[PDB]
Amino acid sequence: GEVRNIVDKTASFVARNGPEFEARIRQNEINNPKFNFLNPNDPYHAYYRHKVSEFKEGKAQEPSSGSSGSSGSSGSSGQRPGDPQSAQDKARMDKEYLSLMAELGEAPVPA
Repeated sequence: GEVRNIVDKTASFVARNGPEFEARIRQNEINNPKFNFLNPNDPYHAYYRHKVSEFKEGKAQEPSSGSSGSSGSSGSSGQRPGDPQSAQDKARMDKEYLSLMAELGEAPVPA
């Protein structure tokens, strides 16, 4: 029984590698009793979501200055289709996923 520690390390890894890293684990482990905190129904989800934000933003101070980013826009009718995940960020999240499971002490799997 170690879900609090799994949530801590998973939140650190998701905060580093983005919301697609959450989707990678959530699709692979959707019903797993250790990983169910990625579903919104769990008591652990509130701690998990807070830990991702903590890992993202930290607690370091910074002063506010200048005009707000709500002013203006990038341009009228600037819509475009989404790009595929063909970048090196895919090979990164694939290896970082192995590294998470290895640090949690979870079982390896062959290619």
